[PDB]
Amino acid sequence: KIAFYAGLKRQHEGYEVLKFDDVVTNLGNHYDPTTGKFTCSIPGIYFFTYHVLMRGGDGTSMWADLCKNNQVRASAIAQAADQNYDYASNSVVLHLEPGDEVYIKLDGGKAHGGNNNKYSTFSGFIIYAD
Amino acid sequence: KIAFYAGLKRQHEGYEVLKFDDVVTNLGNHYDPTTGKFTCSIPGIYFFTYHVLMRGGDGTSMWADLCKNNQVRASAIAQAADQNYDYASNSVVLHLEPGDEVYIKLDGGKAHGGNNNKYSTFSGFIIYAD
Amino acid sequence: KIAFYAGLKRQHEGYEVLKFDDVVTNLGNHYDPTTGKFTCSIPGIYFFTYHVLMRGGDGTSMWADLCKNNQVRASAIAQAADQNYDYASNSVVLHLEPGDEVYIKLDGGKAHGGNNNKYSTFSGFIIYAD
Ligand SMILES: [Mg+2]
Ligand SMILES: [Mg+2]
Ligand SMILES: [Mg+2]
Ligand SMILES: [Mg+2]
Ligand SMILES: [Mg+2]
Ligand SMILES: [Mg+2]
Repeated sequence: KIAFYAGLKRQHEGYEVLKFDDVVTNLGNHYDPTTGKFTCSIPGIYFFTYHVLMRGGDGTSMWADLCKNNQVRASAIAQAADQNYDYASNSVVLHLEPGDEVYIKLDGGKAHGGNNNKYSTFSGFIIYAD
Repeated sequence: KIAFYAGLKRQHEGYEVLKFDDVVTNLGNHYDPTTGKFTCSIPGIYFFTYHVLMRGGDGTSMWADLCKNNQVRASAIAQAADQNYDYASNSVVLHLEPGDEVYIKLDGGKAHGGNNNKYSTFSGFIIYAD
Repeated sequence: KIAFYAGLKRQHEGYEVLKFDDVVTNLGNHYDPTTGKFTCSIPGIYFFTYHVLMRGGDGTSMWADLCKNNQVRASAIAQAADQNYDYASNSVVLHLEPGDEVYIKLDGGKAHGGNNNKYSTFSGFIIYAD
């Protein structure tokens, strides 16, 4: 039984791994909020999805990419006019081998997160085990 | 076999439970469009997701939160400039006990729904049964 | 084991089937990038989701609808002000019979896709087999 769901707590900005520190669900404890990464324990097929809230008045361009280790497997850009919020979101279905790390990276832009209201999220679960 | 998928039909606005009355899928009949709520029958792990379309020229701020009973478990805000649409969307993975209610609440803002075209949606399914 | 995940490569615009030609995952080879369609082989319950990136400065209105054969089962509209990107996204849970085709159609608007960076995506998997 492998499944997790976490949210973002503070304001996030610049190139970095988005660490979702508000962990709601984490069967098997495979998501590490100190790294922001999901580690594959069982070879198989996995679904992942993320929703990242962006602040307006921020230059204006926020990138949030789902990575499998060092490879971009999904991308999203958020960007809005006068003073406004928007979402950079995407979903994947990937095959993973034990040790593979899955996580969201922030490239530039202002990402909003709340103490415990989960406007920005990261979740996933295994669909098939090999 | 627990899974549902419903859409929104009319214009929705103000604080209220978003009742998705255009039900496409509803295995086990656990989603009630007269309440807009999904009721857990089987203890286990559940995935939920929602996409809510917002109208522009509307003041401009629409909140749509997924709730498990009286608790906010996911949030989204939509908001756009001159005359424009956008989405408040999010996804969760939650553990539920029999009786738990899962649903979307609208906080302020103009939510669009169509008679039978499903621009605004609510869906979910059980991943693991305890 | 039925699951797929594909992205969009070039710029897409006008009424047409969105062919996601950057296929990452495709168990059972049921997604055809030459048609852009997923063909049901096994009667059962299926989850689908799509994220379509739209360019700003484009008139400004992009529609992307998930279709089951010739029927609209989900809709999304993207639309943004000065020079800006946004997403038309939605998710479904549907019952399918062998032969049913599931795919995204583009109605008007500028859809962005990248050679191999997957800003615009299409994915899905079977939840229950009948
Ligand atoms: Mg990228
Ligand atoms: Mg809230
Ligand atoms: Mg926008
Ligand atoms: Mg948006
Ligand atoms: Mg979305
Ligand atoms: Mg339509």
